[PDB]
Amino acid sequence: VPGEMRLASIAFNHPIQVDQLNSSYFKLSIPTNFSFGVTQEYIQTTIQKVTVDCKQYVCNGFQKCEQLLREYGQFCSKINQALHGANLRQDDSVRNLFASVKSSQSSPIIPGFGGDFNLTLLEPVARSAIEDLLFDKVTIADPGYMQGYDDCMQQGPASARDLICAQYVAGYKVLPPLMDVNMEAAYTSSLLGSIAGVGWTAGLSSFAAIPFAQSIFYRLNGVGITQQVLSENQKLIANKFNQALGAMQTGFTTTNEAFHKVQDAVNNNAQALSKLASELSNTFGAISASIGDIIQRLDVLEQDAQIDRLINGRLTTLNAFVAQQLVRSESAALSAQLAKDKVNECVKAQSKRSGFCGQGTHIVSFVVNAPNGLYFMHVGYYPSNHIEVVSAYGLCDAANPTNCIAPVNGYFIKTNNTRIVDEWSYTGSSFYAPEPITSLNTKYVAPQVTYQNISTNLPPPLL
Amino acid sequence: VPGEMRLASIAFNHPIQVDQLNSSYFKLSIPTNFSFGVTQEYIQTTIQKVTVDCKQYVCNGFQKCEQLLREYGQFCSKINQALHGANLRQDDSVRNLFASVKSSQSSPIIPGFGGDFNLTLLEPVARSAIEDLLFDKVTIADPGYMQGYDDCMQQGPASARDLICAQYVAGYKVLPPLMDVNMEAAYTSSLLGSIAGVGWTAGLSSFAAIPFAQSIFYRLNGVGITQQVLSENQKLIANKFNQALGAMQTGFTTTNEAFHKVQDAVNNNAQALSKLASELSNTFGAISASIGDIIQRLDVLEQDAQIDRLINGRLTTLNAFVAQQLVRSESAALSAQLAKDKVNECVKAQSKRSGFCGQGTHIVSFVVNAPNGLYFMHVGYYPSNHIEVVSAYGLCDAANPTNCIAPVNGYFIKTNNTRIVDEWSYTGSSFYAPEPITSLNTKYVAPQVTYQNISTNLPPPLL
Amino acid sequence: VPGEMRLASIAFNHPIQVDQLNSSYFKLSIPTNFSFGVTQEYIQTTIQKVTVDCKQYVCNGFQKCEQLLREYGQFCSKINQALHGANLRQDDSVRNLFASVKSSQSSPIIPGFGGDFNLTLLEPVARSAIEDLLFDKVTIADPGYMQGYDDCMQQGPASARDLICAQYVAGYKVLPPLMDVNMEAAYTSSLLGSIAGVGWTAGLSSFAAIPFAQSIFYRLNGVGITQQVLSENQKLIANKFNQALGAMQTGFTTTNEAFHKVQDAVNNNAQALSKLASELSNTFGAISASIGDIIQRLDVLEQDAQIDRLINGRLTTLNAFVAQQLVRSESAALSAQLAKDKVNECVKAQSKRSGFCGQGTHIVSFVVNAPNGLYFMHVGYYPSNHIEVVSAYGLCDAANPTNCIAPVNGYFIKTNNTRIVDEWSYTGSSFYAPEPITSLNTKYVAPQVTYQNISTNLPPPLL
Amino acid sequence: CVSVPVSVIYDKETKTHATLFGSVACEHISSTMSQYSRSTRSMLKRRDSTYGPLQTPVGCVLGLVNSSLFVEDCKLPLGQSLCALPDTPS
Ligand SMILES: *[C@@H]1O[C@H](CO)[C@@H](O[C@@H]2O[C@H](CO)[C@@H](O)[C@H](O)[C@H]2NC(C)=O)[C@H](O)[C@H]1NC(C)=O
Ligand SMILES: *[C@@H]1O[C@H](CO)[C@@H](O[C@@H]2O[C@H](CO)[C@@H](O)[C@H](O)[C@H]2NC(C)=O)[C@H](O)[C@H]1NC(C)=O
Ligand SMILES: *[C@@H]1O[C@H](CO)[C@@H](O[C@@H]2O[C@H](CO)[C@@H](O)[C@H](O)[C@H]2NC(C)=O)[C@H](O)[C@H]1NC(C)=O
Ligand SMILES: *[C@@H]1O[C@H](CO)[C@@H](O[C@@H]2O[C@H](CO)[C@@H](O)[C@H](O)[C@H]2NC(C)=O)[C@H](O)[C@H]1NC(C)=O
Ligand SMILES: *[C@@H]1O[C@H](CO)[C@@H](O[C@@H]2O[C@H](CO)[C@@H](O)[C@H](O)[C@H]2NC(C)=O)[C@H](O)[C@H]1NC(C)=O
Ligand SMILES: *[C@@H]1O[C@H](CO)[C@@H](O[C@@H]2O[C@H](CO)[C@@H](O)[C@H](O)[C@H]2NC(C)=O)[C@H](O)[C@H]1NC(C)=O
Ligand SMILES: *[C@@H]1O[C@H](CO)[C@@H](O[C@@H]2O[C@H](CO)[C@@H](O)[C@H](O)[C@H]2NC(C)=O)[C@H](O)[C@H]1NC(C)=O
Ligand SMILES: *[C@@H]1O[C@H](CO)[C@@H](O[C@@H]2O[C@H](CO)[C@@H](O)[C@H](O)[C@H]2NC(C)=O)[C@H](O)[C@H]1NC(C)=O
Ligand SMILES: *[C@@H]1O[C@H](CO)[C@@H](O[C@@H]2O[C@H](CO)[C@@H](O)[C@H](O)[C@H]2NC(C)=O)[C@H](O)[C@H]1NC(C)=O
Ligand SMILES: *[C@@H]1O[C@H](CO)[C@@H](O[C@@H]2O[C@H](CO)[C@@H](O)[C@H](O)[C@H]2NC(C)=O)[C@H](O)[C@H]1NC(C)=O
Ligand SMILES: *[C@@H]1O[C@H](CO)[C@@H](O[C@@H]2O[C@H](CO)[C@@H](O)[C@H](O)[C@H]2NC(C)=O)[C@H](O)[C@H]1NC(C)=O
Ligand SMILES: *[C@@H]1O[C@H](CO)[C@@H](O[C@@H]2O[C@H](CO)[C@@H](O)[C@H](O)[C@H]2NC(C)=O)[C@H](O)[C@H]1NC(C)=O
Ligand SMILES: *[C@@H]1O[C@H](CO)[C@@H](O)[C@H](O)[C@H]1NC(C)=O
Ligand SMILES: *[C@@H]1O[C@H](CO)[C@@H](O)[C@H](O)[C@H]1NC(C)=O
Ligand SMILES: *[C@@H]1O[C@H](CO)[C@@H](O)[C@H](O)[C@H]1NC(C)=O
Ligand SMILES: *[C@@H]1O[C@H](CO)[C@@H](O)[C@H](O)[C@H]1NC(C)=O
Repeated sequence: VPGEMRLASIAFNHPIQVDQLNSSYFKLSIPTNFSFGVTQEYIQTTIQKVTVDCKQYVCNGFQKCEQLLREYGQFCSKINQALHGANLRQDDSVRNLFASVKSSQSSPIIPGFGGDFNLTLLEPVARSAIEDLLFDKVTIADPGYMQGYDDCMQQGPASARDLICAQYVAGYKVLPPLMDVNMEAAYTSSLLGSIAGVGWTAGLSSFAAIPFAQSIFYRLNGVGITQQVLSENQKLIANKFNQALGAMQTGFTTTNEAFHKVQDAVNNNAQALSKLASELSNTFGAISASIGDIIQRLDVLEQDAQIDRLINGRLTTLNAFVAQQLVRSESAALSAQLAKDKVNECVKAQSKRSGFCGQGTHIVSFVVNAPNGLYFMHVGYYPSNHIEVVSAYGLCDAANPTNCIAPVNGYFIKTNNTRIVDEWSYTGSSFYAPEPITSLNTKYVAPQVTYQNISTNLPPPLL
Repeated sequence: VPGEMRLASIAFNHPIQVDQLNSSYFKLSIPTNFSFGVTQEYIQTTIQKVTVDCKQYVCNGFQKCEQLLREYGQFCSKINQALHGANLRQDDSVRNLFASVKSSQSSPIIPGFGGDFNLTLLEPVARSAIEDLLFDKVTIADPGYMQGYDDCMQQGPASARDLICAQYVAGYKVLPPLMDVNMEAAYTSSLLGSIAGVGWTAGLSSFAAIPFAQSIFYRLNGVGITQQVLSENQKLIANKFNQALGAMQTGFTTTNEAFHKVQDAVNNNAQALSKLASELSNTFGAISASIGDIIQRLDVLEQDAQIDRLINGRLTTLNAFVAQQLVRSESAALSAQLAKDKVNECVKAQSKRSGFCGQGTHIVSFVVNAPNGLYFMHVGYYPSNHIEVVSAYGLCDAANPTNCIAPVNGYFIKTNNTRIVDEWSYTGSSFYAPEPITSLNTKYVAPQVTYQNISTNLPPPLL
Repeated sequence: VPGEMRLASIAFNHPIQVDQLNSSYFKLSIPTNFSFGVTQEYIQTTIQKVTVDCKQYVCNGFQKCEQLLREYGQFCSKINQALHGANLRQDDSVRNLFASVKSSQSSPIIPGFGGDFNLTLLEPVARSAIEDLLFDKVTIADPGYMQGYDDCMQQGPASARDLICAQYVAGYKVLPPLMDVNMEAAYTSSLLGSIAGVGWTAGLSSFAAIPFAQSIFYRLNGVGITQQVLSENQKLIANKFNQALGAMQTGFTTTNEAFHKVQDAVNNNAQALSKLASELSNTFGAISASIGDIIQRLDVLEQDAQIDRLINGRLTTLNAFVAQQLVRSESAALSAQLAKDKVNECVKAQSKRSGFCGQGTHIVSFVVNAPNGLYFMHVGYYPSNHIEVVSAYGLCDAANPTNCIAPVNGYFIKTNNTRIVDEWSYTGSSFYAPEPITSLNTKYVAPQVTYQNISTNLPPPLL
Repeated sequence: CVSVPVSVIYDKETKTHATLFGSVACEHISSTMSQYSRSTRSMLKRRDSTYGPLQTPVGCVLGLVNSSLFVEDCKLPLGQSLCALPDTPS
C-alpha cells in the first residue's frame, strides 16, 4: 500500500541554452515542429440581483416587532435604495457589454462553417457545445419565476425544498436575469457570423464573408510561418486545430481552474443568500430568534428587550449584506468592461501582445456565455524541436557594397537545405523551412558591417 | 387620454446577412455612404478633500464630553491620519495626471484653428464651450475659501445657509482643489496646441504645427478611405464633422449617461458630508444628540451615560466615513491612471483598438475638465448604405502565373464602375469608390489559387 | 539665519511655441541634441500570508475564556476559512506571474553581456545590483522559520524581541514566501537571457542570441533616429545609457517615490500584524485585557461579564483584520496581473504607447524583484535643443506632376546642410541630421497640392 | 512561555498526512509529545513511529521521507522551494 509523503523540491525547468557568438553571425534557434493547444479563462460579469422587504425580513408578521422596527425604518430605506443602485449598475453593465458584442452585418451560419476545422461551438440548432458543457457541469440551481409558487404551495409536490420557496417567508426576492438565453445566443451568433475575417483592414465597415480556414491561414502567415509551409500542411494544421479544440471535451472539469472559477461565481451568489437566510434563525444576544416564541413564553416588559435585540441583529446583517453587494457590483462592472475590450481585441481580432490568451502569440479566440459571466477559449502556438543554424543580420552583393538586403519577417541563414544551391537561404520567424532568397522575402536596406557577402547568387538584387 | 402600459419584447435588430460563397470569389458588403457621430464618457478622478476636528465634531464645546471623549482619543487620531493619507493620494494623483497632459512644445492657438472644422472647444478668450456647459448645467455647489466667513457671520446676508457655514459648528473642513481653473486650462490648452498632428512618426520629439483639417484627412486615409474620395468630399467631411460636434449642444442633459455620471460624482461628495453633518443631530440610543440638553435636564449620574452613548455614536460615524473615503480614494486613483493612458492613446493619438471611443474605429478625441474629473468626447465612424459586389482575394497576369498582386488596405472587385474599362477595380476598405488598379493601391505577392486571372489589362505589373 | 516661509505660486512652465504657417510648407521643430534618463515604478504583488489560532488569540490558555469562547466558535471558523481563501489567492497569483516570466529558451549570461552598456543588473555571481539596493535600503524585518524558536526560548540571546517571538503567545503565525530567493532569481535570469532581442518578428518561436547593444540600436532606429547618426554616435549612446543607468545609484532613497512605495508595502504588512498584536492588550469596555487578572481580582459572578467583553472585543478585531486582508488580497491580485502584462509589453518588447515607462516613447525596460513586489526601471528619451526649419508635406518632380514621394519615418526639409547641394534634404522624426533624399528614406505616393516641386535633383525617382 | 505551532499536510486521495512544527525546529521534536495540542497523534504514529523528524527550511516535519526529488506541483507545496509529494495509490 502507499507510504509516507515524500520530500521533493519545487522544480524549475531550465530554458534551452543558446550560446552567444561574436562578430557578424549568430546561432539561431528555430523550431521545426509546430503544434497547437488551448488556454481558458472565465470572466464573471454578474452578481445575482436582489431586493429585500425589510418589514418581512426582520420579523415574520409580528406587530410588536413592527412597532419597534419602526424606530429603525430609516435603516431599511438605506438598504433598499443602496441595492436599487447596485441592481441598476448590474443591468447597465450587461446591456452595455452585449451592445459591443452585436455586429452590424454578418455571415449566416449553417453546419459546415469551419471547413476542415471542427468548430464544435456552432449553434446546435441555439447555444454551443461549450455552453451546454458549462451549464450542465456546473452545479447551478434551478430558477423560479415560472411556474414558481405552485411548487411552494400545498397544491404541489411535498418534496419541494427550494431556497426560492423560502423567500415567501424571508421577504427576500431573487430577481430575473436581464437578457434571457435566446437574446444572449443572438449576440454570440452575431459574433460567430463575424468570423472570417479580421484581415483586409477596417472590417468595421465592409464585410468579406470568407471561410474560417482561410482566416486561420492568414493568421498563421501573420506570426511568421511562410505560405509554402501552410499550403503543404493545410490538412495537418486543421487536424492539429481540431486536437487543440478537442481538449475542451475534458476541460469542463473540477481540475480546470477556469471551470472552478465559474463554479465559484455560482457559489458566491448562493452564499450571499444563504447567509441572509440563516441569519433569520440566529439569536443576537436574544433569548430567541423567533418573535412568536419571545411573546409566547415571556411577560411583555421582557419581550420588548428580546425583540429589540433581534431587530437590531437582523438590521445589522442587512447592513453587512448590502456593503458586500455594493463592492461585488463594482468589481463585476470592472470585469464586464475588461471583457468588452477582450471581445474587441482577441475574438474580433488577432492579438500581437503576448501575455494574453494562448501561451504563444495569438490565433483565434472564442467567447461563450457562462454561469454568471463569459467564458473564453484561446488557441495558442506551441513550437518545438528547435534546431540550431547560423544566421546573418542581412546580405550584400559581394561585388557591390551598396547592394544590401535584409529578411522580411524572418531570417537569412546559411543554407543547410540540399534543394538550395545558393549559400544562403530564408526561413520564417516561426518555422524552419529554408526557401531561396528572393524579393518576396526581402527588403532593401542601408549597408551594415554585419551583412554577409554573396559573390555568387543572390536574386535580390540579382545584379 | 393615455391608457395602460403595453406588452412589448425587448427588440434585437438582426445584423445584415451576407451570404457566404465557395471557390475563389466572394460577396463583399461595402458601405457607400459615410457619416460621423459622437460618443462621450466621464472619468471621475477626484474625491473632495476632507479633514475633521474630532474634538469639535463629537461635541460642540462641552467639557463633560471632552472628559469622556479623552478615553477614546486614539480613535480620532486614526481618523485624521487615515484621511491625511487619502488626501495626499488625491493630490499626487491630480499632479501626476496633469504632468502627462502637458506638452514640451505646442502650436499657439488663435480663433480660426480648425479650418472648416468648427472646434467649439477652442478657448473662449480660457476654458471651452464644453467646460462651460458642464459647469453651468451640473448642480455643483458654490465654493467657500474666499470671502468665506463674513457670509456666515452676523456681519453678512441673513439668508446664507451654506453647508460650508455649518462647518464652523461641525468641526469639519472642506479643503481647496489642487490645481485651480487657470492651471487646469493651461494644461488642456497645451493639448489643443498639440493637435495637428500625431502622424509623421515620433511627435514625441519634433513638432509639425500643421492644420487640424489635415490631421483629419490623414486619419481618414488611415481607416481605409482612399484619397480621391477625401479630396472630392473634403467640404462635406467638414460639414459632417461639424454636425457630429453640434450634437454636443444637446449632450449636456440629464438624458445623457456620461452627463449623469458627472452629476453623480458631485452628488457622491455632497452625501459624504451631508451624512457626517446629519449624524450630529442623531441620537445613538441616547436621550439626546445635544450635550447641552443632556446636561440641562439630567442629574450628573445619568448625564455621563447619555454622553458616552453620544460619543461612541459620533465616533462610529467617523469610522464609517473614513473607511468609505479610503475606498473612494483608491478607486479614484485607478480612474486617474486610466485617464492618463487614454489621453496618451486617443487624444494624443489615433486608436486602432475598437471597443473604445466612438463606435466605429477611431477619429480624433478630445478631453476637457469636468466636475470631479475629466470628460471625453470621441468622434466615431458610422458607414451605411452598403452594397454587395463580388471580390477577389488577389489578381494574377493570366499570361504569367508568377505575376501576382494583392490589394493594399482595400479590395479588388469586379468592376461595376462604368468609368473603368478594365474588368477589375480597386476600392478602399472603408468606402466604395472603384479606382483603376495601379501600383499605388497594390502589392506584389506569392501566387495563390484564389487570385483571379486578368488576360487584358492590369498595370501592376503591366507586363 | 533662515526667515519666514515665502509666498510663491505653483509654476507652470509654458511649452515652446511653434507658430503655424499657411499654404504648403510648415515650421518644423526638430531636436538636435538627444539624451537619456530613467523613470521607476513599484508594483506591490504580495500581502504577507497569515493564519490565526483563535483559541489562543482570544485568550492566553484560560478555561473560563474557552467556555465562553465556545459560544462564538462559528466566528473564528469564518476567520480562518476566509484567510485560507486569501492565502490561496496569494499563492496562485505569485506562481501564475512567474510562469509568464520564464522563457522556453534563452542566452547564457556571463559578465560582459551588455557590451559598452554597463548593465549593473547582471547577476553578481545571484540577484542584481538593484535587488541588493532595494533589500538593503528598505527597512524590512528579519524572517523567522529557521532557526526560529531557539532565539525566542530561554536557550538563546536574552535580547531577542522579535514580533515573531510574540507569535508563540499571540497564536498568530507568519507564513513563508512561495518562491524563495533562488527561484525568483532563476525567473529573472531567464528574462535577462531573453534580452537581445525583441526584433526579427515572433521571438515567441525562434531565438537570435545577439548583443545587447544591437538591440538598443535597433530600438533607436525604431523611434525615428537614422542609422548614420547611430553609427557615428554609438559610443556616445552607450555613455548616455550608462549615465541614465547610473542614476539608479541614488534612486534607492526616501526622496524617490517608487522607493517610498516599496517601503510602504513593507509598512502595511507590519501594521496589519502590529494591530492584531496590540489589540491583545486592549480592553473592550472590560476591566482588564488579561483573563488572569480578571480571575485573580474578581468574584466569579463578575468575571464572566468581564471575560465576555474581552472575547467579543478580540473577535471584533479579528473580523476587521480579515475584512482588510480580503480586500488587500484582491487588490494585490489585480496588481500582479497588470505586472504580467507589463513584463510582456515593456521588458520583453518595445512600447509604442507613450504614457508608460520613460517619459519619452520607449527604450528597454527592466524588472527586478522587490520587497513585496516587483520593481521596474524604464529608460526614456529626452530630446532637446530644438531648431526650427521649414518642411514639405512631400515632394514631386517639377517636370512630371505624377512623380511624387513622401518621407519615410521622417520629414523632407529645406536643406540647410552645406554638404547637400540639393534644395531638399531628409531628417528622421526624432533627430536632426539632414541626409540626401534617396529611395531608402522615401515612399512613392499619390500627388498632392502640398508636395513641393524639385526641378533639379531628386533621385527618388531620378527621372 | 513558548509553544509549538502546528500545521498538517493532508491528502484527501490517499487519506494520509504529515506534519510541521514550523520554527520549532527538530532539535525539540520527537514522535511523542507532552505539551499537548490534541488528545491523540496516532494517525501520524502509524508511520512516524519509525522515523526521526526531518528538518527542512519551511519547518520541522514528521512523516517526510527524504527522496531528493524535484516536482512542479505536489498540490501540497510547502512554500519556498519545497513540496510534500503524495505517494502513489496501489
Ligand atoms: C512533430 O509533432 C507531431 C505531433 O504533433 C509528431 O507526430 C506524431 O507524434 C505522436 C506522438 O505519440 C505519434 O503517436 C503519431 O503517430 C505521430 N504522427 C505520425 C504521422 O506518425 C511528429 O513525430 C513530431 N516530429 C517531427 C515532425 O519531427
Ligand atoms: C469533430 O467533428 C465531428 C462531427 O461529426 C465530431 O463527431 C461527433 O461527436 C458527437 C459528440 O457527441 C457525436 O454525438 C456525433 O455522433 C459525432 N458524429 C459522428 C459523425 O460520429 C467529433 O467528435 C469532432 N472532434 C472533436 C475533437 O471534437
Ligand atoms: C560585406 O562586405 C562589405 C563591403 O562590401 C563589408 O563592409 C565593411 O564595413 C566596414 C564598416 O565600417 C568598413 O570599415 C569596411 O571598409 C567595409 N568593407 C569595405 C570593403 O568597404 C562588410 O563588413 C562585409 N560583411 C561581413 C560580414 O564581413
Ligand atoms: C545540416 O546538414 C547536415 C548534412 O546533411 C545534417 O547532418 C546529418 O543529419 C542527419 C540527421 O538524421 C544524420 O542522420 C546524418 O548522418 C548527418 N550527416 C552527417 C554527414 O553527419 C545536419 O543535421 C543538418 N543540420 C540541421 C540543423 O538541419
Ligand atoms: C448619405 O447620407 C447623407 C446624409 O448623411 C444624405 O443626404 C442628406 O440626407 C438628409 C436626410 O434628411 C436630407 O435632409 C438632406 O437634404 C440630404 N442631403 C442632400 C444634399 O440632399 C444622402 O442622401 C445619403 N445617401 C446617399 C449619398 O446615397
Ligand atoms: C459653427 O461655428 C459657428 C461660429 O460662428 C457657430 O455660430 C455661433 O454660435 C454661438 C452660440 O452661442 C453664437 O453665440 C454666435 O453668435 C454664433 N456665431 C455667428 C456668427 O452667428 C455655430 O453654431 C457652430 N456650429 C455648430 C454645429 O456648433
Ligand atoms: C489563375 O491562374 C492561375 C495559373 O496562372 C491558377 O493557378 C492554379 O493553382 C492551382 C493550385 O495548386 C494549381 O493546381 C493549378 O495547376 C494552377 N493553374 C495552372 C495553370 O498552373 C489560378 O487558380 C487561377 N485563378 C483562379 C481564381 O482560377
Ligand atoms: C452595377 O451596375 C449595374 C448596371 O449599371 C447597376 O444596375 C442599375 O442600377 C440602377 C440603380 O438605380 C438602376 O436604376 C438601373 O436600372 C440598373 N440597371 C439595370 C440594367 O437594371 C447595379 O445597381 C450596379 N450595382 C452596384 C452594387 O452598384
Ligand atoms: C548636448 O548634450 C550634451 C550632454 O548631454 C552636452 O555635452 C556636455 O554637456 C555637459 C554639461 O555640463 C558638459 O559638462 C560636458 O563637458 C559636455 N560634453 C562635452 C564633450 O563637452 C552638449 O554640449 C549638448 N549640446 C550640443 C551637442 O549642442
Ligand atoms: C560601469 O561599470 C563599472 C564596472 O567596473 C563600474 O565600476 C565598478 O563599480 C563598483 C561599485 O561598487 C565597484 O565596486 C567596482 O570596483 C568598480 N569597478 C572598477 C573596475 O573600478 C561603474 O561604476 C559602472 N558605472 C555606472 C554609472 O554604474
Ligand atoms: C507642385 O507641382 C504640382 C504640379 O506638378 C502642383 O499641383 C497642382 O495641384 C492643384 C490641386 O488641384 C491643381 O489644381 C493644379 O492645377 C496643379 N498644378 C498643375 C500644374 O497641374 C503642386 O501644387 C505644386 N506644389 C506646390 C507646393 O506648389
Ligand atoms: C541655417 O544655415 C545658416 C547659414 O549657415 C545658419 O546661420 C549661421 O548660424 C551660425 C550659428 O552659430 C552663426 O554663427 C552664423 O553666423 C550664421 N550665419 C549667418 C550668415 O548669419 C543657421 O543658423 C542655420 N539654421 C539652422 C536651424 O541650422
Ligand atoms: C569570439 O571570437 C574569437 C576569435 O578567435 C573566437 O575564438 C571565440 O570563440 C568567439 N566567441 C564566441 C562566443 O564565439
Ligand atoms: C457552391 O458551388 C456550387 C457549384 O455548383 C454552387 O452551385 C453553389 O451555389 C455554391 N455555393 C454558394 C454558397 O455559392
Ligand atoms: C498667410 O499667408 C499670407 C500671405 O500673404 C502671409 O502674409 C501670412 O503671414 C501667412 N500666415 C502665416 C501664419 O504665415
Ligand atoms: C536529503 O538528503 C540530501 C542528501 O544530500 C541532504 O543533502 C538533504 O539535506 C536531506 N534532507 C533532509 C530533510 O533530510
